[PDB]
Amino acid sequence: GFTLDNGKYASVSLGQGQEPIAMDRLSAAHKNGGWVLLQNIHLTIDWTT
Amino acid sequence: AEIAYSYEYIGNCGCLCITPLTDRCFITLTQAQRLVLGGAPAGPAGTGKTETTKDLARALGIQCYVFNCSDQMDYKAMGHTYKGLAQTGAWGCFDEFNRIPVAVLSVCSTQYKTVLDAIRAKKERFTFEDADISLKSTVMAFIT
Amino acid sequence: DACSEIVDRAQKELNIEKQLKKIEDTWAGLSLAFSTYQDSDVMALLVDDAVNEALEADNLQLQNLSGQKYVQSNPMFLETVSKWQNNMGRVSAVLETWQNVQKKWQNLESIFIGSADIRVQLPEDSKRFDAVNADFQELMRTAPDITNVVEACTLDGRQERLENMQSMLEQCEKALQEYLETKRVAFPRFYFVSPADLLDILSKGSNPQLILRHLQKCFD
Repeated sequence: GFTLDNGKYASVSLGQGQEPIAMDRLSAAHKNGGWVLLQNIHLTIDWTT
Repeated sequence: AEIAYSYEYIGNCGCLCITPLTDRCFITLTQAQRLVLGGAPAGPAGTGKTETTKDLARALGIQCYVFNCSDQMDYKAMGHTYKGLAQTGAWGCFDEFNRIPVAVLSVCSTQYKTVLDAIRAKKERFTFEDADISLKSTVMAFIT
Repeated sequence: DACSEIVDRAQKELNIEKQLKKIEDTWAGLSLAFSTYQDSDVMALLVDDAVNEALEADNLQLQNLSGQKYVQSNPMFLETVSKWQNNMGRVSAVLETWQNVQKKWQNLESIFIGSADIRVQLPEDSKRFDAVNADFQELMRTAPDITNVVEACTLDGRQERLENMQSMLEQCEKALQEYLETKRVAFPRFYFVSPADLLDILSKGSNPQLILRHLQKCFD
């Protein structure tokens, strides 16, 4: 696929403290399908707790 | 490397134990200052780690901005060392850098990559705690 | 027969009625408190701990009542649910707006005391903050008159009251910061120097004696 449900790349990396967009993309994409990438989730602690 | 002067006072002490340690430190600082990023001249105590940087800054007319670490450099100290170094064109040399806290260091290190991703395009301003204002370009950081 | 079932209807409604009783014990009225602000010479209104915690408590109670079959099939619970929903919604909102304007007013009141030429190069902030000072001070004097949880929340129809105080407080503050950043960008020193002493030196830009101790952090 190629679109944002099949073949998606609408993917955000984890910055400093500025990704509540994470659960946002979750809430949208999981109910709608997709190929969502999240980068740099190890330097982040508490959201990843 | 070659550089001009910036008019700082000296007069109560001179060349403090200038050693090939100290010399090679200067060498690294200067050649890095061709490509200013900051340095890690790791120095223990009794070995001359950071007071040399005060004198070297005075030599280049700079009031050196040291966090002389014994229990210091909390979140706010990393938070404002940017504007602090910028006002003077100061140098951030870290007397026992291994005594700087850590969660501060993670947050301000992400902020650092923002700052220097801005700077090393060779521009006017620098982006820290999401604040981006021009400065006088003499700011370094030295891990001793 | 179904005498068992009528015993069930009675006991099932017993606890629901009794929990309605106690949520009304809470929010049919509850005393409030304050906090004395003496730069404004009048007490700021905050009892936030107990009222917030019981707010989430009775919110969950509204959820419990919402999780009844009785609440709609005997729609006397549901009116209680809706009225308390509006109760705590409005009370919480006006409380938080009250407190945000309260603090920002306390700040800009310690600040916008007429103190220097900055306030008169931008007298708009002076006049506007004095206007909201009269407004929200009228409020801050009427506020402790009523100290009761779900109607001390209503003094002035305070929604847009606290709104214009919010907007014009922040307008004053943002004009101040625009002036400060202009002074900084025109002159890269003071970029370190803290905004308090920065405004002190801006006032003293015709009096170096206060600046004397700051000149060290001003310069190399």
